[PDB]
Amino acid sequence: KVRWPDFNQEAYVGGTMVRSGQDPYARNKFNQVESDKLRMDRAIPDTRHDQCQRKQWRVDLPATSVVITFHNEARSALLRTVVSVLKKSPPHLIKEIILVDDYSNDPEDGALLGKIEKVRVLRNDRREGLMRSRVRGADAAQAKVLTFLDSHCECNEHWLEPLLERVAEDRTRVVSPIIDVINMDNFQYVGASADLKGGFDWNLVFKWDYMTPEQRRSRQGNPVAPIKTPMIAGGLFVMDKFYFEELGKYDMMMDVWGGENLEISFRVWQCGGSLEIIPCSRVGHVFRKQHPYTFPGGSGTVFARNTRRAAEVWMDEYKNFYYAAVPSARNVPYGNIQSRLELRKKLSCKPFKWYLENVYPELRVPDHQDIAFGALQQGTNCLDTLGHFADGVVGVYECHNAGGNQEWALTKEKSVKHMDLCLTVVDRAPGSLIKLQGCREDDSRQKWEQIEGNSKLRHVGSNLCLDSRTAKSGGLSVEVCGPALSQQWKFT
Amino acid sequence: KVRWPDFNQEAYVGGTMVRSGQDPYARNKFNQVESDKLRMDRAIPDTRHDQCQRKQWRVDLPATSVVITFHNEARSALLRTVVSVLKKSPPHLIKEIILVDDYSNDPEDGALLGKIEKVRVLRNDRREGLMRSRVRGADAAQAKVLTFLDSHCECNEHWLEPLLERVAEDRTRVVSPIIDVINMDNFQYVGASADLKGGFDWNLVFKWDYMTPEQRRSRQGNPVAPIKTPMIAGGLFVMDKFYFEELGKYDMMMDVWGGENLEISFRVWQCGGSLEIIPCSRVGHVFRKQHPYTFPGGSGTVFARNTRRAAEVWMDEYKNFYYAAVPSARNVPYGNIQSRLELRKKLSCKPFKWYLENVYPELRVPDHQDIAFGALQQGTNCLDTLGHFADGVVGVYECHNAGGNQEWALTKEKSVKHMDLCLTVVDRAPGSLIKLQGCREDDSRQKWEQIEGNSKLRHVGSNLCLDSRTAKSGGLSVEVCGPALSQQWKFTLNL
Ligand SMILES: O=c1ccn([C@@H]2O[C@H](COP(=O)(O)OP(=O)(O)O)[C@@H](O)[C@H]2O)c(=O)[nH]1
Ligand SMILES: O=c1ccn([C@@H]2O[C@H](COP(=O)(O)OP(=O)(O)O)[C@@H](O)[C@H]2O)c(=O)[nH]1
Ligand SMILES: [Mn+2]
Ligand SMILES: [Mn+2]
Repeated sequence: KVRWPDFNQEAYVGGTMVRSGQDPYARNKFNQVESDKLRMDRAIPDTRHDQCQRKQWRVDLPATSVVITFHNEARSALLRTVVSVLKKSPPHLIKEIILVDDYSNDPEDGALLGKIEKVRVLRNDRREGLMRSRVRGADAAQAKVLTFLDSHCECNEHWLEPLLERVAEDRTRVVSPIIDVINMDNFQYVGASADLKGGFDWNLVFKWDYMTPEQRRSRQGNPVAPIKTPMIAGGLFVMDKFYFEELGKYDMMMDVWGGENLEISFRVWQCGGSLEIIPCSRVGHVFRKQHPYTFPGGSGTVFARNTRRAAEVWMDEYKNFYYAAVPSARNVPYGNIQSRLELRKKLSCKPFKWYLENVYPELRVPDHQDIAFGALQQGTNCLDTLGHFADGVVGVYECHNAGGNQEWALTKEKSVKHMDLCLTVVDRAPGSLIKLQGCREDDSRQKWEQIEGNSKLRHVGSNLCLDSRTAKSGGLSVEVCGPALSQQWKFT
Repeated sequence: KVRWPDFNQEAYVGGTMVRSGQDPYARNKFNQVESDKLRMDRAIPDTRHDQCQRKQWRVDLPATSVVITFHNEARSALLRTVVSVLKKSPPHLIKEIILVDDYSNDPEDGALLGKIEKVRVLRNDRREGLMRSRVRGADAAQAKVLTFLDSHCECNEHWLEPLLERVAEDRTRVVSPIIDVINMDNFQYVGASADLKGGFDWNLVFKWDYMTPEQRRSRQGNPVAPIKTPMIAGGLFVMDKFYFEELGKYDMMMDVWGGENLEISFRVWQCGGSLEIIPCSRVGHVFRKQHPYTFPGGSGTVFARNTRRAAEVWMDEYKNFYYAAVPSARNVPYGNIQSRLELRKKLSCKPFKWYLENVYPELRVPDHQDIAFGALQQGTNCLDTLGHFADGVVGVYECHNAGGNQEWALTKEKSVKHMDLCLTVVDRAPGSLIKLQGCREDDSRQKWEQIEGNSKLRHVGSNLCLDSRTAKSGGLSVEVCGPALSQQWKFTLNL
């Protein structure tokens, strides 16, 4: 067994290098030439808040077993992940690093790293995916605490202690670092924002939200305190090993990638635990836009199956909002979920409604009877209040997909509302400007209907259509319904 | 004295009507022909939330003295204001209606209304303005509670009781209705949004803000509860008369119009009271875009003087952010403020910092050492994160004056930050996209400086300037500094 600095990087990485004139992105969907130029222990900036840097860390903490699964990872990235763990962590807190080789083309990618101090490799005999691979690693772990990392990460200074501190104090906390960005094109290590929480839209796709201004102000007195998060990214976290086992590990029927982060996040929160982001812990990750590896049956379908298994188990009736956003998903078969359902019963988990009220209250929930919702689009332009209030005109600006003044709904009452203001036909003469006024269910002047395959908006009981021809010279108007481009509007 | 329905509207309004062929907007800056067509007690829609419509209050409420000041008001609007008070209020709660005629051209506009039940008229011998006029009315008032209304309002159903209920329960509350819109062109009465609070930007100009999503959720269990507001619009409110006197009435040196709403709002909050909007109370107001009346020295100057008197007394150091937004104001003389300053001392009022933390925390406040702040504007476009986070490109969208992704600062450390992300020069080759990255004081790639009279942004120690030419085809870039329009950028506040 070899100490990490004595490992021959050139011998390991050389041989698998990008051949003169070939595509440097095809193998990994990140730039392998830039990854391969880097030293295995390359220096990275210290992206931690200044208060983290002066803190002296407890080291009388339980040791962890680090589990890293991989399938056809670039050698340089995989080695660098392993050495960042070894170099940046107090040695007595790294029990072992378990590499789960998930049926990589070349078994040597993993096996050669087995010579490094503390590294143990487990090879899957066939492709199993990240969920089953992680469980295999977790089942082999000897330590009290599990750390999961992707195979293209770089740990920053004193990344580990702040995470272990949390779980040592309360075993029901599942904790994450701030995930810095390793640029997929140039491999620069870039400090992320510390002001984010994880979350998702009803399509169940992970996204980062900024904290609210009031959340940020409430932290001004300790800006590096833990941040409770509705959802973790899912690749990088630390969890008490027995807690992981007792909560049901992962759903063993999820395949290759996607959705397991949903499932564990809902499960942890609903069943009595918590999820945190720990600002003093910084780890870089190579974010990419595309997957480099195979999906048995296409990635659209596998993601949908995994996501459905999460939704059917955890979301109660709120699953229907997922299906409302992704109707294609109702047709993807998902398999037996009985063991998961009984796991939920066994654990006395709270309902999804509780999750929404107590964990993720800032997730906007549709009125069950809303007809349409979101932005109202015409070309690249979007219906916009222009910051106006009651008795104000309405207009368009370029769609920014950020809500605010471009948030609308078509209601059960047939009104096109923003907040409690409704598009109002003040005057039926063609060319008359429409106005924002307080919504009233009885006001016929506020009734609208979609027509011509949800491509236009007609004022109910008239032949007037919403029209943008005067938008930059007074505001939106009502015009006689006709073939013009200025009367095309679609909710999205 | 005559009951309001026996008052001859046609005789009062007729004679001052818009003369055959003349401009119907010149006299009032609203459409006088449309105002004059209306009955004095015309029906208006009930714009109250449904819960208001079935609601009881206490019922032993203190009566109010209604004060309405006016200068050259349209007779039809003035009459209609008075009759809406008389018709829509329980008679035992209207002690009197005091009309303060602030030196109108024709003294008969007011005097003729003196024949109406409960109406008392006080004429100023010279022009005094709304602040001094209100105080005169308040000083004449006999009731426990004051109600101030403009001379072109229309009270809606059960407008008064919900307001009096609040001040009867706690005399330190100064309370307002939701102010519905009476359209200045057609005089239609339009229901306003109930989801607003008053506020202001650093230019100290009143504006309406939507409540936050978390404020709205916390009200889901009683959607017509009082709404605490950092600032009132200022025309329409109710206040315990003794509380009004004890807090210092209004600043008697403010002239004609503007700024008194700032001053009373800061004073009430800082000195122990509160400000509320009461959704069950609805009153329409003729909003207009221009003033119909004279300002001794121009309206820009009078507004600035009044505003400065508010700022110098109440805002402590935060006045400098007002001056940073309106540098022209540092040159407007404001007069002696000593009585106001001692009033502040006498009352043990809290500092403006307290106001910002506890009353108006959603007003974005620059760091004391920030160089510049706000939006970064180029024409009608604004620097925008595009919802991106670290390692993301940056761009522009049309300025929406709503903060969010168009909020920036130029810091003590020379960085252009949004949240804890900073514009970062990743690559110095001209045309290279800039990126958002976590702010670090040591990173020379994040240093920027204003040049050419605060009209551009140059990357420090280079001849590269922030540039928008690739904004819709990749993002903002760094380009060699030159005379192009795509390199013009101005912060809305410069210290
Ligand atoms: O079939 C698979 C697919 C992915 N992975 C690994 O699981 C982790 C997460 O995958 P990826 O980084 O592709 O996901 P992302 O972080 O991009 O969402 C990485 O270490 C992959 O090499 C794996 O072991 N088997
Ligand atoms: O010098 C003045 C200016 C205004 N007013 C009256 O004060 C009220 C407030 O003025 P205005 O409605 O112009 O303010 P706005 O609501 O337009 O801000 C009105 O009843 C005016 O006629 C007055 O008595 N003296
Ligand atoms: Mn990854
Ligand atoms: Mn007014």
